Amino acid sequence: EPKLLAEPREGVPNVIDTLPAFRDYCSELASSHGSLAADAERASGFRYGHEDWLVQFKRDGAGIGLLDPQALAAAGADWNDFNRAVGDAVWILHDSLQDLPGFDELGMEPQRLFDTEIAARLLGLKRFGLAAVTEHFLGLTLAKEHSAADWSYRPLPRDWRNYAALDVELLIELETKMRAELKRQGKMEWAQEEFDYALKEGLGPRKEHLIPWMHVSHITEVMRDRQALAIVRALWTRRDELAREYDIAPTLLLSDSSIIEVAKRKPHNAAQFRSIRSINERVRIHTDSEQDKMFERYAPIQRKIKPSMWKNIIQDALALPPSEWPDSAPKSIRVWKERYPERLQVLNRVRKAVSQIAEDTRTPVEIVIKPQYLRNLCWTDEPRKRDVARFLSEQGARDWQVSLVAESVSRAIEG
Ligand code: NA
Ligand code: NA
Repeated sequence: EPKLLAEPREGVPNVIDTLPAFRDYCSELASSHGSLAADAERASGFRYGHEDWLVQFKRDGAGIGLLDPQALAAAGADWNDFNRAVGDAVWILHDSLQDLPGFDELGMEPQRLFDTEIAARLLGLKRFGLAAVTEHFLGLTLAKEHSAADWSYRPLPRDWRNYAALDVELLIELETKMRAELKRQGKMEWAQEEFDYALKEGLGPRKEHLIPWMHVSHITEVMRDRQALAIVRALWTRRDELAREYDIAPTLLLSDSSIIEVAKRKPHNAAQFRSIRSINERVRIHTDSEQDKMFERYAPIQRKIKPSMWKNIIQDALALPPSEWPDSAPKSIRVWKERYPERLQVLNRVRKAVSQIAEDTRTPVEIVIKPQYLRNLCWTDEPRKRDVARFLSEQGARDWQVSLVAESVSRAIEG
């Protein structure tokens, strides 16, 4: 019988956006005990990247702090005061890989971690979002209503502040119940190793894929044509510069459809450019929601970038010498099956061995060990010459994963 928690017990907090209010909250954090419940909000889909537009904390006695990073930077707040106030306290985060890069970028230094998402997965929780996890362990429902908000909106509305507060409101109580359960399932040291690793990986700049410009939707329709790819490259790059400069989501400045369209058509002049309508008109987000007015706020920034700016870029791309145009295991089992059936036979023996361990320990198979590490291991015509335990370790698997898995995997490979 879950109960809806509509507001925090202490009420909806005011935003901390002045230097005195920051120094006050830091003092209260210094005066408090136990773990630090943490979270962050970002204006994804609206602003450029993954800059935090809100930062949320709770500590027993200090209560909930909703901290405005941009206002506090302008007020000249020192985030090192925060670190000194908190010390080596445990940070509780749900999916810590999301918020640790942003915390690191503000200059915060979490020294210990409890990841409630990581813990839920190890425990075998099949739906592991915050709301599903707190209902499972605390019998309390959070109505997650303002998840896709533009967190750059000032002043922050009371409902949004309430959402942001509710996201740190139950994390210390979550940790307590989930530690007790991990210990009883005998997974507490597995948990700890996964926290250690997440803090190592997350606290630092976030992962960007190998070649960013290649991630334009429908790019495959243009991959045979290297001059089109030079156009896609050039357009993506300039769009990325201007999106960062003007602090706006890149696809609000120029759609992927427009990029692919002009890469196909290759307009050589101004009249040829004007015939392509999409690149001459402002991007319009239509979702038939209250969100439409929220995107429409960015129209004056969108209008600041003119069609002519893309026209110049297409010219540059088309003036490139042809010799300057651009061109571990496959994740797709189809590729394995079609091209390397003998390697796949070995992999399938490995996969069923890892699945068996998943069952016997009641841990999701992808959590037991990262599926890609097993694929990389079997991506060879000499699988019996693998030092399984060492290879898996060098891949980035944790000691507990190697100790649980490697011998049985070695046996499966041998047959
Ligand atoms: Na988050
Ligand atoms: Na959140």
